[PDB]
Amino acid sequence: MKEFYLTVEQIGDSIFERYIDSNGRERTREVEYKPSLFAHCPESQATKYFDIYGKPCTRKLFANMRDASQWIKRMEDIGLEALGMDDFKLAYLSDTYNYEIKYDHTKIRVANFDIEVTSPDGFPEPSQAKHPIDAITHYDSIDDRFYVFDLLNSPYGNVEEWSIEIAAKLQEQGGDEVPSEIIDKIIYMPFDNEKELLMEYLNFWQQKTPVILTGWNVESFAIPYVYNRIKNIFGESTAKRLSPHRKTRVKVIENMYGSREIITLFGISVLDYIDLYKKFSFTNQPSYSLDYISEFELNVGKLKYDGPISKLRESNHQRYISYNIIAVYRVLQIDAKRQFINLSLDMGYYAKIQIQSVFSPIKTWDAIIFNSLKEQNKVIPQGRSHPVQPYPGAFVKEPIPNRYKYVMSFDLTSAYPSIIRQVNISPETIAGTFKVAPLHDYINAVAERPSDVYSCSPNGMMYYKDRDGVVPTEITKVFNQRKEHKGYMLAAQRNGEIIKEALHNPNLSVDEPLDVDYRFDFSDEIKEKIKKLSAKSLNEMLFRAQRTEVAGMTAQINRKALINGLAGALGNVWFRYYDLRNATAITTFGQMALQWIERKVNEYLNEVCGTEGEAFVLYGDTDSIYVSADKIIDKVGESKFRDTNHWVDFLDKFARERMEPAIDRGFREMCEYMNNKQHLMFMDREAIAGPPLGSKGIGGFWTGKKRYALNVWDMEGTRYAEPKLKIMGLETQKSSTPKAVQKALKECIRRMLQEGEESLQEYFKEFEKEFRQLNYISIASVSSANNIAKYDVGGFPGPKCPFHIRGILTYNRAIKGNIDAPQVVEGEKVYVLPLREGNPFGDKCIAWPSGTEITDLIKDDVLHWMDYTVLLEKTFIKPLEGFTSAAKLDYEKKASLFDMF
DNA sequence: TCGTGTAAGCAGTCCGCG
DNA sequence: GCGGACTGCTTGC
Ligand SMILES: [Ca+2]
Ligand SMILES: [Ca+2]
Ligand SMILES: [Ca+2]
Ligand SMILES: [Ca+2]
Ligand SMILES: [Ca+2]
Repeated sequence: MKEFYLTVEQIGDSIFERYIDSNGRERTREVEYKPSLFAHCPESQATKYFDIYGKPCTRKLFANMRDASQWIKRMEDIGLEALGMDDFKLAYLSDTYNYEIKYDHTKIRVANFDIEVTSPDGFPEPSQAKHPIDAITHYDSIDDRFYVFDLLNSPYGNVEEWSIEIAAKLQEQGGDEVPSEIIDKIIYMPFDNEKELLMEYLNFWQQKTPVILTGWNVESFAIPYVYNRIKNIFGESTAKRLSPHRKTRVKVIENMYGSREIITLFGISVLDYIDLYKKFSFTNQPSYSLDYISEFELNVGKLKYDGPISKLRESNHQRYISYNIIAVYRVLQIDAKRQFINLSLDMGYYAKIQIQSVFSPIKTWDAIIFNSLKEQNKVIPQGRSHPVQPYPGAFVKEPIPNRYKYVMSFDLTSAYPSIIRQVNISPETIAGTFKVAPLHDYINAVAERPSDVYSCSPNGMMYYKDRDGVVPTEITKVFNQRKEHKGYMLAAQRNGEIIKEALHNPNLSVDEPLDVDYRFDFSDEIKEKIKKLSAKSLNEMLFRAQRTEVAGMTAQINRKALINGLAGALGNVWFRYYDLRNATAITTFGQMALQWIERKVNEYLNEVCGTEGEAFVLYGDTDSIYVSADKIIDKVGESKFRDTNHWVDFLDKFARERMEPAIDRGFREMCEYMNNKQHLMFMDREAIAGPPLGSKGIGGFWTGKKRYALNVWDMEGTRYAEPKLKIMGLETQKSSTPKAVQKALKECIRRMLQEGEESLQEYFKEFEKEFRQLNYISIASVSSANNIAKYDVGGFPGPKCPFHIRGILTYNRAIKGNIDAPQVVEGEKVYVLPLREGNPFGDKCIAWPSGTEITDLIKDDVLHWMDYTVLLEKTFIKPLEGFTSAAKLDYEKKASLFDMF
C-alpha cells in the first residue's frame, strides 16, 4: 500500500511524524527536515522557480528550520518579501507525500473517551484538577473495545465492582440497559486506588496511542482534567506521556470577552465531537449537552438517575459506570449517522494538513493552493498584514408582504464558486481595471462594455482569459466532489419518497428489507418488490434510505461550505490571498447577476402573458428568484387539473422546458457582456409551491426580507409523498423560540398554507385555551449568554442590561450560597421565563442553564410565578399577528351579520 | 464563542416626542 | 405607544 501520515509536528529543528508504512504498520520518525524559502532574483539569474506573477525566484536551502524562521525575520528587518511556505510541517508533508493520498481508515487509531469526576463543591475545574478521576471509558477503533477504568476506593466513597450482568438488564429489571450490541465489547478494569488507575491508563495509552482523539467536550474538559490531575499527583514528566513525543503546550484560546486554556498534545489530533458537530451539522441547538444532542440525533431517551451527579457514584455506582460507558457509545452512534470523522479525514488528507486543521478553511485552502502551485514549481507569496475593512455583499429584494398562491423558485448552483470560475477570479489573474458605471447601468445593459480583451466584474476588475487561475482550478476540484455527493444525497431522498408511498399499502407478510444501494435511484425491479413488502421491512428500508441521505448531506454540504469559505477567505485579513478587489468582484457580480436575471425573467413572462410592466419575480436573495406562477395556472384554468400532482407536473414541465432555457439565454448574454471566460451561471428550479387543489389554503406568504413560508410539492426533483413546508426566517426556525411554540406556530402556518383561514382560527382558539398545561421547559425562551459580569452591579442589572442577562442575575440571587446549584456558564445557553408582578425573585424574569431542569431549590416557585400571559403574547401571538397580517388573514373570527341568528 | 464572508430580521433598553 | 440609536442575538444567503 501507499504510505500516509497520521500526525506531523515541528519540535525545534525536527519534524516528528507518525505514519502508516507500505506494509500497513504504524511507525514514528524524527526527521531533520531542511526547509526551503525563496527570494526574488535578477532576470539574468537562471531558475525554474517563479512567483505567481511570473517573477523569478532563487531557492534558499536552510541548515535547519530555526535558520529559516530567523531569515524571515531579517527579511522583514531589511524590508523584502520572504516567499514560500512558512509553516514547515506543511512543506514537509508536501515533499514526503507528493501524490494524492489514499488512506486506510482501518489503520487509523480513533479513540473516543469520557471521564467521571465526583465533586462535592461545584464544577470540577480542569485547571485545578483537585478531585479524583473515578471513571474512564476509552473506546479504541482498532480493537473495537470499550476499556473501562473504574475507581473503587476514593475519599468520596468506597464502592463495589460494576456488574456487567445488571448493566445488560432492562431498566424494568433494575438494570442499566447498556445496549446488547456492545456488552461483549466491554473490557472492565477495577482499581483499588487512583494512582494505580492512572498509571495503568498511561501504560494503556502508550500501547494504544490515539491518532484521532474525540469524545464530548474532551478538549475543554476531559483532556485538561486528565493532564492536570496526573500532573498534580505525579509531576509534569508523567503527564506529558499523553503526548507520543512527550511535548505539550498550554494553549490560550481568546475571544471577544475573556479567554480559556486547553492542552495541546503534540503528535495527537484532537477533534472534539462537540466542535465537529457545531461546524459540520448545520443545526443551531438550544443545548449542547450530550443527552440533548443524542435525543435529537438518535431519538434515545435521556439517561435518567435520581439525585445530583455529585452523589450518583456513592448512591448508585452501578448506574454511574453504565452511564459513563453509554455516554461514550452515544458519540459513536452520532458519528455512525453523521460521519463527521470520515469527513475530517477526507478533507484533511485532501489538503495535506494536520487533521485538526479542518476547523480552519483558511489553513485548508492555504495548503491546497500551496500544493497546487508547488506542482508547477511556482512560489507562494508571503503573508502580509492588512487592516480590517468593511466591504459589500449580496443584494436582497424587498418583497411586498402578501400571500402568494403559486410559486416557483430558482437559484444558482454553487453561486460564488461558479462566479469565481466564470470570471476567472484569482490573485494572479488580475489584468487591470476599467471605469465603472452605476450597477443599475450594467443590470439594464446600457453601460459600455467593460472590456474587449479581459473577463470582467461590475466592480471594475478585469481578469486574464488565456489561462485559469489557481483559485478557479482548485475550487472546481472540490465543487466536482460536492456535486457527486449531492447526487447520492438526492437519489437517497427520492428513494425515501418511493418507500413512503409504498407504506400506504403494506403487505401482510413476513419478509426482509431488500439489499440495495440507496445512493442510486431504485430500478423498476426494486420498485416492484417494494410494493409487495411488509410494513416492518419497508420501515427498515426507510431508515436505511434516510441514513444514506444523511451521509450524502454531510459529504456535500460541507464541501459546499469549504468552497464558499474560499470566496469568504478572500475577505479575511489572515488569508495569504486576501484581496478586497477579488472579494468585491465576486459579491458585486452576484448583485448584477440576480438583478439582471430578475429583469430577463420579468421580460420573458410578460411576453408569454401578453402584458407590460408586470412583476413576476416577487423576491430574491443573493442568487435566487421567486416567481409568481398564478397567471400560468390561470391560463390553463384550475378546472382542467385532475389533482394537485397534475398541476405540479405542469409547472415542473413549464420550469424545465420554458423558464430554464430563457434563463440560460439571459445569462449567456450577460457572460458575453462581461466578456467572461466561461458561462457557468446555472439557475435551476428549486421549489414548486401552492395550495392543495380545491382547498382554501393560501399556498405561501412573505412578511419581509428573509421571512417566508411555502407549501412545497417538489424540491430539486424530489416529488414528496406529502407536501412539505419550506419556512425561512420565521420564529418556527429560530432556536430562541420555545419548543412548544415553534410547534404551534408551525401548525398555524400549515393550516394557513394548506387549509385556510377558518382552519387557522380553530387551531388558535384551542392553543390559547390549553397552552398553560405545557411543560415549563417547552415554553421557555432560549438565548446565548455573553457578558454576564459586565451587566452585573452588586448582583443587580446595570444600565442597558439585556433581558436574558437580567434573568441570569435573578437566578444568581435565588441560588446564592449554594456550591451545589448549577452555575450559568459565561457564553453558553440559558432557558428564560418571564415572572409575574410581585414574585419572590424580585425581578421580571429568570434564566437557568439550557437543556436542564431548573434546580429543585426554586423550581416550585418558578412554576408558581411563571407569567403565561407575557410568554404567550411575546412568543406566540406577536409572531402570529405578523404572519396573518402579512397574509391578509385573521387568526380570530371577525363579527358578521350572521351572528344575529 | 478559535475556526470564511455580508445582509438583515426581531427583542429589548433608553428616551424622545409638545 | 412608536421610532430611532444602540446592543444582542440569530438566521439566510
Ligand atoms: Ca458524566
Ligand atoms: Ca444557490
Ligand atoms: Ca404493498
Ligand atoms: Ca439560494
Ligand atoms: Ca439547485
